[PDB]
Amino acid sequence: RIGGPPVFMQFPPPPPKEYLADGTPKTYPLHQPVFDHGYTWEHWYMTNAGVFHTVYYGEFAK
Amino acid sequence: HQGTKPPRPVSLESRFMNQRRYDFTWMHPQDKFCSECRPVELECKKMCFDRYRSMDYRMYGFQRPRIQTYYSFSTC
Amino acid sequence: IDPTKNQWRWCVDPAWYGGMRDKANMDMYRLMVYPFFGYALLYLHSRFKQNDKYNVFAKWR
Amino acid sequence: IYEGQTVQESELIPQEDDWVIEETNFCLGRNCYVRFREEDDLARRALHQMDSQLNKMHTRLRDGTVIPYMSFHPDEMVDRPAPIHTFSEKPLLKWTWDETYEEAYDD
Amino acid sequence: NLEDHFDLAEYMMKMHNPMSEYLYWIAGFVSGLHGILPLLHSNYYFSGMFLPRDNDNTQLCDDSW
Amino acid sequence: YRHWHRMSEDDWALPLDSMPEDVKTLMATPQTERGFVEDYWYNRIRGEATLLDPEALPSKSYIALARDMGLQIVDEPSSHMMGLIELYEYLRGASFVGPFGTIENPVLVPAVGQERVVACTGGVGDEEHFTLWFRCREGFMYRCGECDQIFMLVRLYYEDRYWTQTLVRDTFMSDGDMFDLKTLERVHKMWNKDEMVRWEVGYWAQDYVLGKGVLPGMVEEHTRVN
Amino acid sequence: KHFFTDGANDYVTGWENTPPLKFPASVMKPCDYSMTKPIPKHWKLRGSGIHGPENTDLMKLVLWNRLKQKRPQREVPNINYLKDSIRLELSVNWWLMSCIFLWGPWLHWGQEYQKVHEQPPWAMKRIDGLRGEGYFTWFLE
Amino acid sequence: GRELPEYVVLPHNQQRYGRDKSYSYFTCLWHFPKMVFTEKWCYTNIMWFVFWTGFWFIPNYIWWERRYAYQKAGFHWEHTNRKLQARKEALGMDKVPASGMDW
Amino acid sequence: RGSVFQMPSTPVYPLTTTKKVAPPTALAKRTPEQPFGWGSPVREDRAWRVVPRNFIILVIVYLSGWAAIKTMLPRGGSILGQIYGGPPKGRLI
Amino acid sequence: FYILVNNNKRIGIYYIKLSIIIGILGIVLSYIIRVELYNSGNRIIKYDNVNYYNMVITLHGLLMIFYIIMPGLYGGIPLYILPILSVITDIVLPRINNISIIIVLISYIVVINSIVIEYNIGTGWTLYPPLSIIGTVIVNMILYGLIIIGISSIISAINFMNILIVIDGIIYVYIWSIIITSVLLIISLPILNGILLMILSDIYFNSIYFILNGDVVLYQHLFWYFGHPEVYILILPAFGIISIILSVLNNKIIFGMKSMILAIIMISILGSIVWAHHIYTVGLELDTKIYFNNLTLIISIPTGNKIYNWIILYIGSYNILYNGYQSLIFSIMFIIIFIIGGITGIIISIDIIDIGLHDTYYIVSHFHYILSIGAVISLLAGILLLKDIIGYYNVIIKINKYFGLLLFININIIFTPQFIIGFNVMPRRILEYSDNIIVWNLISSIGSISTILILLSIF
Ligand SMILES: CCCCCCCCCCCCCCCCCC(=O)OC[C@H](COP(=O)([O-])OCC(O)COP(=O)([O-])OC[C@@H](COC(=O)CCCCCCCCCCCCCCCCC)OC(=O)CCCCCCCCCCCCCCCCC)OC(=O)CCCCCCCCCCCCCCCCC
Ligand SMILES: CCCCCCCCCCCCCCCCCC(=O)OC[C@H](COP(=O)([O-])OCC(O)COP(=O)([O-])OC[C@@H](COC(=O)CCCCCCCCCCCCCCCCC)OC(=O)CCCCCCCCCCCCCCCCC)OC(=O)CCCCCCCCCCCCCCCCC
Ligand SMILES: CCCCCCCCCCCCCCCCCC(=O)OC[C@H](COP(=O)([O-])OCC(O)COP(=O)([O-])OC[C@@H](COC(=O)CCCCCCCCCCCCCCCCC)OC(=O)CCCCCCCCCCCCCCCCC)OC(=O)CCCCCCCCCCCCCCCCC
Ligand SMILES: CCCCCCCCCCCCCCCCCC(=O)OC[C@H](COP(=O)([O-])OCC(O)COP(=O)([O-])OC[C@@H](COC(=O)CCCCCCCCCCCCCCCCC)OC(=O)CCCCCCCCCCCCCCCCC)OC(=O)CCCCCCCCCCCCCCCCC
Ligand code: HEA
Ligand code: HEA
Ligand SMILES: CCCCCCCC/C=C\CCCCCCCC(=O)OC[C@H](COP(=O)(O)OCCN)OC(=O)CCCCCCC/C=C/CCCCCCCC
Ligand SMILES: CCCCCCCC/C=C\CCCCCCCC(=O)O[C@H](COC(=O)CCCCCCC/C=C/CCCCCCCC)COP(=O)(O)OCCN
Ligand SMILES: [O-][O-]
Ligand SMILES: [Cu+2]
Ligand SMILES: [K+]
Ligand SMILES: [Zn+2]
Repeated sequence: RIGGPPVFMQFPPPPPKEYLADGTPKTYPLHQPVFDHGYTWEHWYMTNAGVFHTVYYGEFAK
Repeated sequence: HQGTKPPRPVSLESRFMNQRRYDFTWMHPQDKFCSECRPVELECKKMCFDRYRSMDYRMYGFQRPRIQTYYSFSTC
Repeated sequence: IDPTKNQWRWCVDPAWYGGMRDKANMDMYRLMVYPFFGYALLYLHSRFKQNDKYNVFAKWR
Repeated sequence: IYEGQTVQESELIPQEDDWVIEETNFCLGRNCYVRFREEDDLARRALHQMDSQLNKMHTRLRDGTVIPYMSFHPDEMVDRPAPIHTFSEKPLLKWTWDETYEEAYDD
Repeated sequence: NLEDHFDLAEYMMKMHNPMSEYLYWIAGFVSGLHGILPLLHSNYYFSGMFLPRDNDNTQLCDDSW
Repeated sequence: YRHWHRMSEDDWALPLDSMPEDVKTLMATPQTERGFVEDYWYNRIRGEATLLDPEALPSKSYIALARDMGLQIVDEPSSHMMGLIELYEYLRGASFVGPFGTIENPVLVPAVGQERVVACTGGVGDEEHFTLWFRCREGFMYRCGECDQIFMLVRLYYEDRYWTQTLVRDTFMSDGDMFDLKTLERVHKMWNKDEMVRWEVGYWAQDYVLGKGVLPGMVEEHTRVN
Repeated sequence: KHFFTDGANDYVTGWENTPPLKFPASVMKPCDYSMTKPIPKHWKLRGSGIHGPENTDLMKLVLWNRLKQKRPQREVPNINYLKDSIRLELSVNWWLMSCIFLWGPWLHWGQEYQKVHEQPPWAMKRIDGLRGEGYFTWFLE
Repeated sequence: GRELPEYVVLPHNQQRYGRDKSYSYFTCLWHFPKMVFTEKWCYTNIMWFVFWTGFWFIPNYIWWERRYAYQKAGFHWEHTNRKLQARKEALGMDKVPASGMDW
Repeated sequence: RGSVFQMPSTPVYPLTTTKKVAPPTALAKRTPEQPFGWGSPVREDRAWRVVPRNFIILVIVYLSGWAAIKTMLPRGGSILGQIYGGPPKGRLI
Repeated sequence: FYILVNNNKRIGIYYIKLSIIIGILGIVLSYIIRVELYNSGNRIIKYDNVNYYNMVITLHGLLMIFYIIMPGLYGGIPLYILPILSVITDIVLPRINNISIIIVLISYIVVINSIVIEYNIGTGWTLYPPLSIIGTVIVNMILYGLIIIGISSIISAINFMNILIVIDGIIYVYIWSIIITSVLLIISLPILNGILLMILSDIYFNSIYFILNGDVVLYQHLFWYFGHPEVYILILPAFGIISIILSVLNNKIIFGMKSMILAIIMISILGSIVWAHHIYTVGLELDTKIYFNNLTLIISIPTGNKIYNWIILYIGSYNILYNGYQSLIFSIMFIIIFIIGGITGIIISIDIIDIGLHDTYYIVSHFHYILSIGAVISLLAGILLLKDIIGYYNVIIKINKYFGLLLFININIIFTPQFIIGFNVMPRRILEYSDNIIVWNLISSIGSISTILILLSIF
C-alpha cells in the first residue's frame, strides 16, 4: 500500500559526539563497574550458540 | 390480569422460610430505608413509608387509590 | 487522494487522531489523578476508623 | 520419524584419495558480557549492541558457503535484547515440494 | 532513531538512573510490610502486646523467663 | 492478493474534482516530476485524447499508442524488477513453498532491508526436518547445517531506493514528444457540442486551459455549498 | 449464510480459490500444475520456481479476484441459494405462526376447562382433597 | 533537511559521568537515602506528591466526618422526628402539621 | 458531485441562462496561503461557541435545580419524595 | 511512557516484575506461618489474635496462585515470546493487553488495602460457605479482587486464542500449551463467576442458598469445577517451557511432538471432569466416587508420556556442552520434583487412602512440590533461558551452582517432613498442635528460614 508504514527504514546517523573543552571525549554513565578485590580467576563454559555452533563464554572475577 | 391479581393465602412461616442473617440494605447502603422490608415487598414499604412520614420525613409512593390513577389496569 | 499524504495513519496512534481534542481529553483526566488519590485515601481512613483501629493504644491504656 | 537425509552410495565416492572431513571450528569464539565504552552515548552503544549479535554470525566452509547460527524456534532470531519492533519483514518459512510449472523454465 | 531501537534502551545500554531500581525494591519492601505491620497492630489490639513471649499462653515454670 | 481488502472506488477511477486546475503545466511536467494524482490525470487526459480520435488510431504504432495511454513496454530489466515486487507482495500473506535450493539454483529470499529471517524445513517426505531458523543477510550463500539447502538473499534496491511500480516506470519509461494542447482542443470539439458533453474529462481539462469557468455550465459546476 | 468463513462464506473480501466455470480452460483455469510433465534436463530454471504470481494461473486468479469486484449487473443465484440465505428467517416466521394458530387455541381451551373442572383436560382428576390446578405437563409427572 | 557537525566541543571541562564506582552489598543503604535528601528532583517530587495528595484529602475528610457524625446520631427520619417533637413542645400541641404544610 | 459510479443517463451540461456573477470559490485556485479547501466557501464554526455555552447552561440548570430542591423543599427520601411524599393535607402528625 | 505502553514485550516484563513484587508479600505470609509452627504454643501470633493466622493462610494461598504464579507463567513469559514464537510482530489485541496488567495491579491493591483497613479473618483460599458468608467485610473485598482478576484472565485468554488466526508459522508445543490453557479458562471461568456471585448474594443480598434446605455442597461442586482446571492451567504453561528449554539446550529435536501436543489436549479434557476428588469426604454416592477415582487415575497416562519424552530429550546430549547452566539444572530438577508431586497425587486419588490424608499436611506437601518447587523453578528456568533476549542484569543466577543446590536441598527440607506429618496426623489450617509433632514441624521451619536467606544471595 503506497504511503503505508514502511517495511524497512535506514537508521539516521547518530547525533554529534561531544568533547570537553580540553578535548577529552565526554563519558556517560555506565553500569559496568570494575570491582576492587584480589581475585583474578577466569571461568570458561562451552555454551550453545544455536543448533550447530557454540561459544566459549568466560566469567571474569573483576 | 396483573392489575387485578387475586389475593393469595398468607404464607405460613415454615422450617426454612423467611430466614434472615442481616437487614435488607443493599439497595440503600447509607440511607438504609425499610431495613426490615424486602426489596420489592410493597405492602411492607407502604407501612414503613407511613412511619417515616409520621416522623416528618417525606417518601414517595403508595398514596393514590389504584382506581383513581391512569394506567392502573384495575378499573371496573 | 494522494496516497503519500495520509502518513498520519501510522505516524500517530489512533487514540490521538483528533489532534488537540484527543490530547485535551487525555489531559483533562490527568488533572483528576490527585483528586482521586485524596478520595481513595479517605475511603481507607473511613474503614480504618469504623473498625476502631485508631484506638489500638487507647484501648489498653 | 526424522533420521537425517537419505544418502546414495555414489554420493559418498570422493574425487581424491586424500579427502577427509573438513576440520572447521564451529565455536564462534570467546565471549562475555558486552562491554560498552564510556565515551559512547546512547545511540552509539545501540550500534555496539547490534554488532555483537551471535545470531548474525556464521562459519564459512571451504567452498565459500556459510552455515549460519540456527535455532529450532524464531525466539533466537531477534536482536538481543529484543527491540520494540522485531519482524518488520515477515519471516519466511520455506517448504519444499516436487511440483513445478513450465513458465519457470526456458529452453 | 538508534536510541529507540531497543525497548528500555537506557536500562539495556546500562545508562538508566539507579533511582528506578530503588523504587522497584522499595515497592517490594512495602508489599512485604503488609503482612508484618497488621500482625503487630492486630496483636496489640486484642492483647496489648506487639508480640507474644514464646509459650506465654501456656503454663510456665516459676523460673521461666 | 488474498490479504488485500475490497477495491475502493478510487481503485477504478478518480473524481474529476481531483484533476489539477493548472492543466497547461500538468501536460508539460516530466514524468519524474509528476505525483500520483498528477500522473494519473496526465495519462487519462493524454490517453483518452488519442483513444477518442478514431481516424488516427490505425496509423499509430503500438509504441506510440502505449506511450499515449501511459503503458510501459516490457523488457527483461523492467520485467525482472516487477516480477520480484509481486513475489514480495504475494509472500506477505502466503506460504513460501518451492523447489529444493542448490548452489546452481539457490532459494531466492526477497527483502527490502539487508536481513530477513528464514526457516529451513528440509526436503520432501522423510527429508523434511524440524524448522531451523536463521538470519539471511546480504552477501552470503547460506547453507543449512542439516540438509545442506542453499539460500540467498535478493534485495529490491536501486539507487538509494527500493523497487516500486512507480520507480520502475520512472527509470525505464522515456517521455515522448511533448503533449500538444491543440489535440486536446480538437478532440474536445469532436465529442462536446451544443450542450452535449460525451468527453467530460476533456471538457473540464479544456476549461482549465482557458482559465476556469469559461465553458458553458462550468461556473455552476464549480460552485459548491460546503 | 450468517457466519463468516474464510474458505466458503468469504463475503468480507470476496476471495474465491477458483475461477468461474464460465470461462474456457484456455482463457482461465484453476491453479493446478500437479500434472506437469517432467522437465527436460536441457531446460534451465530462469524464474524462482517459487509458488506465486510467476505462475500464469495464480496471476490470473489474483487479477480476477480484484477485477471481478465491479460488474455491470447482478449475477443472479438460483432459488436454492436464496432459500438457504434466509432459512432461519423463514423458519422463525413459521414458528411464530405455529405459536399463534396451534399452541394458542389449545392453551386457551385448557384454561377454560381448568376453570370448570379445577384441573387441565389432560390431567387425571385428584381425589385427595387438595385444591388447585396441579401439574400442566402430564408426561413429566 | 538539517546539517549537523560530526562532533561538538562543550564549553565546560567537567567529566561528570562515567563508569560506576565499585560498590558493596550495603552500598544502597546510604546511597539511596542520600539521593532522596540531596537530589533536587527527588525531594521536589516527593513534596509535590505529598502536598497535593493531602490537599485533596482535606475536603473529602471534612465532608465524611460531618457525614459520619450525622449518621451515628440516627437515621434521616430520626433527625426529622426530633425536630418534630421539639416543635410540638414549643407549641404545646399534641398534633401539628407536617413540614411545608399549613393548618 | 459524489461517487464516479453515479452518472446522468444523457450527459448534458446546461448553457448558463442567468447572468449571476461567478462565486469567488468557483474560480479560485490553489494558493500558497490556502493549500487545501480553496474550492469550498468559508463558513462560521458555530460548534466552537455553542457547545461550551450550551454545556455550561445545562450544568448550571442541573446543579441549581438540584440545590434548590434539597433546600426549599422539606427533607425526603428522594426528589420525588420531597415533592409528593408529604402526608395528605389535613393529616396532623 | 510507562503505563500507556502497549508493546507486548514491555507488558510481559511488567507481569514478571509485578509477580516478584507480590511474591514478597506471599513469601512474608509464608514465613509468618512456618515461624508460628516452629513449636507448640504461640510464637508471633497471640492466642487472642488467632483470626490473623486464618487470614495469613487465606492470603498466602490466594496471592501465590492468582497474583504470582498465574501472571508469571500465563501472563509474563507468554506475552514476551508467544508473538515471537509465532511469526507475527505483536499481540493481536494490543489495548486489551495493556488493561489486563493494570487490572491485576488494581486488584492487588484492593486486597492488600483490605488487610490494613478491614478486620483480619480468614476462611481459606477455597472460601467454603457458610464460613465465608458469615464473615466480615474483608471477605467482600477478597471477592471483588477475584472477580476483577477473573476479568483479566478471560480477556488475556481471548488474546492468545486470536493467535491461531494470525500465526504465520508452525504451532510449536509451547504455543499449544498456552492455547489449551486459554481454552480451560474460557470454559471454567464463567462457572466460577456464577458461583462467586451466589457467595456475594448470600453475603450482600440476603440470599439463602447456603442455609438449611440449601445444599452447601453445591458450592464445592461449582468451585472445584473451576478449581482443578486452575491447577492444570498453572502447570500446563510450565510444561511448554520445559519442552523448549530441553530441546534448545541439548540441540535435539523434540521427540514425539504430536504425542506431546495430544498429551496436553488429553490432560485438559480429563482435567475438566475430575474435579470431585476434592470432595471425597463429603459423602458422595458410591458410584460417583468410583467414577471420579477411576478418571482421576487416567490423568497419569498422558502426564506420564510427557515425562518420558522429556527424559529422552536430555539423554544422549553432547558431553562437551557445559551442563551447569542454571536454566538446564532447573529444567532437569523439574522432572525429578514433578514426579514426586504427581505420584503423591495418585496416592491421594485413591479415596479410601484420602479419607486419612484429607485436610492434612500431606496434601500441603503434595501441591507445594508441584507448585512451590516445580512451577517456580519452571518460571525461573524460562526467565533464565531468555536472559539475553529480555536483557536484565545485576543478578548472579545464570551460572550459580550454589543457588541451585541450596534451593533444592532446603525446599526439600521444608516439605518432605510434611508428608510424614500427614500420617501422624496433623490437620491443615492449624496454628497449635500436639507436642509430639514438634520435631517434624521444627525441621520444616528451619528449612523455611534457610530458603529466605538464599534468595538474598542472587543480588
Ligand atoms: C521473588 C524475589 C526473588 C526473585 C529472584 C529471581 C529474579 C530473576 C530476574 C527477574 C528479572 C525480570 C525482568 C527484569 C527487566 C528489567 C527492565 C528494567 O529495568 O526496566 C527499566 C525500569 C525503568 O528504567 P528507566 O527506563 O530508566 O525508567 C525511567 C523512568 O520511567 C522515569 O524516571 P523518573 O526518575 O522520572 O521516574 C519517576 C519517579 C520519580 O522519582 C522520584 O521522585 C523518587 C523520589 C524518591 C522516593 C523514594 C522512596 C521513598 C520512600 C520513603 C518511605 C518512608 C517510610 C517511613 C516509615 C516510618 C515508620 C515509623 O517515580 C515516580 O514518579 C513514580 C514512582 C512510582 C513507583 C514506585 C512506588 C514505590 C512504592 C510506593 C509505596 C506506597 C505505599 C502506600 C501504602 C499506604 C496504605 C494506606 O527499571 C525499573 O523500573 C527498575 C527495575 C529494577 C529491577 C530490574 C531487574 C533486576 C533483576 C531482579 C533483581 C531482584 C529484585 C527483587 C525484588 C525486589 C525486592 C525488594
Ligand atoms: C428441548 C426443547 C428446548 C431446546 C432448547 C435449546 C437451547 C439451546 C441454547 C442455545 C443458545 C444460543 C446459542 C447460539 C446463538 C446464536 C444462534 C445463531 O445465530 O444461529 C444461527 C447461525 C447459523 O449460522 P450460518 O452460518 O447461517 O449457518 C447456515 C446453515 O445453518 C449451515 O451452516 P454450516 O453447517 O454450513 O456451518 C456454518 C456454521 C454452523 O454453525 C452454526 O450454525 C452453529 C449453530 C449452533 C446452534 C445451537 C445449537 C446447540 C449447540 C450445542 C453445542 C454443545 C457443545 C458441547 C457441550 C458439551 C457439554 C459437556 O458455522 C458457524 O457459524 C461457526 C460458529 C462458530 C462455532 C464455535 C464453536 C466453539 C465451541 C466448539 C466445541 C468446544 C468443545 C470441544 C470438545 C471436544 C474436545 C476434544 O448460527 C451462527 O452463526 C452462530 C455462530 C456464533 C455463535 C457460536 C457460539 C458457540 C459457543 C461455543 C460454546 C463451547 C463451550 C465448550 C465447553 C462446554 C462444556 C464445558
Ligand atoms: C388401534 C390403535 C391405533 C392408535 C393410533 C395412534 C396414533 C398415534 C400417532 C402418533 C404419530 C407419531 C409420529 C412419529 C413419527 C414422526 C416422523 C417425522 O416427521 O419425524 C420428523 C419430524 C420433523 O423432523 P425433520 O424431518 O428433521 O424436520 C424437517 C426440517 O424441515 C429440516 O429442515 P431444516 O433443518 O432446514 O429446518 C429449518 C431449520 C433451519 O435452520 C436454520 O435456518 C439454521 C439455524 C438453526 C439453529 C437455530 C439457532 C437458534 C435460532 C434463534 C431464533 C429463535 C427464534 C425463536 C425465539 C423464541 C423466543 C421465546 O430451522 C429450524 O427449524 C429452527 C429455527 C426455527 C425456530 C426455532 C424455534 C425454537 C426451537 C427450539 C425450542 C423447541 C421447544 C419449544 C417448546 C415451546 C416453547 C417453550 O420430527 C418431529 O416432528 C418430532 C417427532 C415428535 C414425536 C412425538 C410423539 C409423541 C406424541 C404422540 C401424539 C399422538 C398420541 C395420541 C394418543 C394415541 C393413543 C392410541
Ligand atoms: C412547563 C415546562 C416546565 C419545565 C420544567 C423544567 C425543570 C427542570 C429542572 C432541572 C433540575 C433538576 C434537578 C435534579 C436533578 C437530579 C439530581 C439528583 O439528585 O440526581 C441523583 C439522584 C439521587 O440523588 P438525591 O438523593 O436526589 O440527592 C441526595 C444528595 O446528593 C445528598 O448529598 P449526599 O452527600 O448524600 O451525596 C453524596 C455525595 C458524595 O460526595 C463526595 O463524595 C464528595 C464530597 C467532597 C468533595 C469536595 C471536593 C474535593 C475533591 C473531590 C474530587 C472527586 C473526584 C475524584 C475522582 C473520582 C472519584 C470520586 O454525592 C455527591 O456529591 C453527588 C454528586 C457528585 C457529582 C456527580 C457528577 C455531577 C456532574 C453534573 C454536571 C456535569 C459536569 C459539569 C462540569 C462543568 C465544567 C464547566 O438519583 C437519580 O436521579 C436516580 C434516578 C435516575 C435519573 C432519573 C431521571 C428522571 C427524569 C425525569 C424527567 C421528567 C420529564 C417529564 C416530561 C413531561 C412532559 C409532559
Ligand atoms: C500445579 C498444581 C497441581 C498439579 C499439576 C496437580 C496434579 C495432580 N493432583 Fe493436585 N492439587 C493441587 C495442585 C496440583 N495438583 C492443589 C493446590 C491441591 C490442594 C487444593 C486445596 O485443597 O486447597 C491439590 C489437591 C489434590 C488432591 C486432594 C484434594 C483434596 O481432597 O483436598 C488430589 C487427590 O487425588 C490431587 C491429585 C492430583 C493428581 C492425581 C495430579 C496429576 O496431574 C499428577 C500426575 C503426575 C504423575 C502421576 C507423575 C508423572 C507420571 C509418571 C511419573 C508416570 C505415570 C505414573 C503413574 C501411573 C502413577 N491433587
Ligand atoms: C504458588 C503458590 C504457593 C507458593 C510459592 C507457596 C510457597 C510456600 N508455602 Fe504455601 N501454600 C499455598 C501456595 C503456595 N505456597 C496454598 C495455595 C496453600 C493453601 C492455603 C490454605 O491453607 O488455604 C499454602 C499453604 C501453606 C501452608 C499451610 C498453612 C496452614 O494450613 O496453616 C504453609 C505452612 O508452612 C505453607 C508454606 C509455604 C512456604 C514455607 C513456601 C515457600 O517459602 C517455599 C519456598 C519458596 C521461597 C523461598 C520463595 C521463592 C520465590 C517465589 C515463590 C516467587 C518467585 C516469583 C517469580 C519467579 C516471579 N504454605
Ligand atoms: C433515567 C432512569 C432510568 C431508569 C429505568 C431504566 C434503566 C433500568 C436499568 C436496569 C435495571 C435492572 C435492575 C436489576 C436489579 C433488580 C432488583 C430486584 O428486583 O431485586 C428483587 C428481586 C426479588 O426480590 P423480592 O423483593 O424478595 O421479590 C418479591 C416479589 N414481591 O431479586 C433480588 O432481591 C435480588 C437482587 C439483586 C440485585 C443485583 C443488582 C446489582 C446491585 C449491586 C449493588 C452493589 C453495591 C456495593 C457497592 C458497589 C457498587 C457497584
Ligand atoms: C450452545 C453451547 C451449549 C453448551 C452447554 C454446556 C453445558 C455444560 C457446561 C459444563 C457444566 C457441566 C454441568 C455440571 C455437572 C455437575 C454434576 C455433578 O456434580 O454431579 C455429581 C455426580 O456427577 C457425576 O457422576 C460426574 C459426571 C461428570 C459431569 C461433567 C459434565 C461436564 C463436562 C465438561 C468437560 C469439558 C467438555 C468435554 C467435551 C468433550 C471432550 C472430548 C454429584 O453426584 P452426587 O453429589 O453423589 O449426587 C448424585 C445423586 N445424589
Ligand atoms: O487439584 O489437583
Ligand atoms: Cu484437583
Ligand atoms: K505455635
Ligand atoms: Zn534444512
